[PDB]
Amino acid sequence: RXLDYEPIPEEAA
Amino acid sequence: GGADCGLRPLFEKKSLEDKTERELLESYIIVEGSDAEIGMSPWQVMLFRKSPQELLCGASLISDRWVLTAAHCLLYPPWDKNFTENDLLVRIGKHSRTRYERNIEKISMLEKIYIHPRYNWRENLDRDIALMKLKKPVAFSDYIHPVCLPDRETAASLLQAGYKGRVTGWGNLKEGQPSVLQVVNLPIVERPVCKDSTRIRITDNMFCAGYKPDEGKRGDACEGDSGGPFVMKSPFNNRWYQMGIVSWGEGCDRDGKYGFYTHVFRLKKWIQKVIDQF
Repeated sequence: RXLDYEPIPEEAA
Repeated sequence: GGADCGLRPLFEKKSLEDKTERELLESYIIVEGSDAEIGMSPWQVMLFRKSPQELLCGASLISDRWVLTAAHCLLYPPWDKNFTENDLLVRIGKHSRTRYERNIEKISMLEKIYIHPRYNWRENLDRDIALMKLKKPVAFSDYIHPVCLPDRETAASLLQAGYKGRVTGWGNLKEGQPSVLQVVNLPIVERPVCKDSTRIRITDNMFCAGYKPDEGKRGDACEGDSGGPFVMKSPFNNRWYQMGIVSWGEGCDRDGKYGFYTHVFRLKKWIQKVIDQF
């Protein structure tokens, strides 16, 4: 190595 | 901010101790981790992607406008990765991995990214370090607070084989994903042992940590954790210092293998230089 999420509202981006 | 660095609002400031910090102090002379306490790592940052809304790496807050991370999180040609300021955003003050924490977390845009000029992605990730300047300063709170950068003497006394440090992150739990921030305390390992565990050429700008096969205990960082902080609590002034940055490893929690970390102090002059000019 080497390198489910709720969307972010438009309160930043 | 940096004069009140390393003192957590919910712990040191109130004279309260977290569940496992005694383990670190007793040694002074994320796979297999556990859920972090609220406000346990107020400098933990989430490097987030704007296009497919995704967690990329961990990072850390060193001041109101500067975030520290691993350079491989931003540039890694072997995998066709080369992110610019506008492809990313940082989420500070988080505990939940997937949830947008309304009224708690803060999101910032990047103004400028600085990758170490001698970062060696071609071979062994030598000088795996990068700084990110936030477009606007972040306000501190009970969940947002910077960690301290070590000085010569702190590095000297704390960076010793057997001394335990702490790694935190929202990465993979095995080589699925955690619901909240994970934490694991790991002992620093002797350089000869680090060298003898891999074919990769390790440099002075790295150190490895983890338990040896015979020690019984386990634990390691994993995908999703890189770029994150390896911190230690100074027994002299009670502040938390970032000694390393989760760099690379061969797999996660493999027997006989160790996680490698960027040696923050050895690259401190580069850090100061960047912040003193930009």
